[PDB]
Amino acid sequence: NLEELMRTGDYAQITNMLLNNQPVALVGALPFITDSSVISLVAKLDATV
Amino acid sequence: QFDFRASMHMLTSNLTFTVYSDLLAFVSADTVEPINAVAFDNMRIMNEL
Amino acid sequence: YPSILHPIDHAFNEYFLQHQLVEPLNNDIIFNYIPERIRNDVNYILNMD
Repeated sequence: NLEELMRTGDYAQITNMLLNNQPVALVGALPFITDSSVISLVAKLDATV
Repeated sequence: QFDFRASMHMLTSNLTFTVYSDLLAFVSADTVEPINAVAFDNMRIMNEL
Repeated sequence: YPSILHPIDHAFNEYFLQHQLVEPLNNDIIFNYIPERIRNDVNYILNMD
């Protein structure tokens, strides 16, 4: 829960999951970048954010 | 009398190190928003809001 | 290193060498240096960056 994460400010769990490549779902109203480039998808840019 | 055998010693130490005084300077400390601060009972310190 | 020293001078210098006040410093030591009740307080986010 991104709201709980922002409220508490403790990033231990999220850091551990991101560093260990553990599948997760960050839930919360988020803005997103719409990308139509196939080359960007091949480059796997979405995983670098 | 000066005796070379009795005066020749081998002094042993470390090659190098760095001594630090302010340990707490190594800690990045942040605090939650004051609105969200909780007391020992996990409830907010001021609940009248 | 070799050294030429009087036995008294050697005694003093060897005591200084053998009984240095410096201890190894690591992030665990600094973390334990923080008061144990502030490390357990959720209102404070402590990190070792």
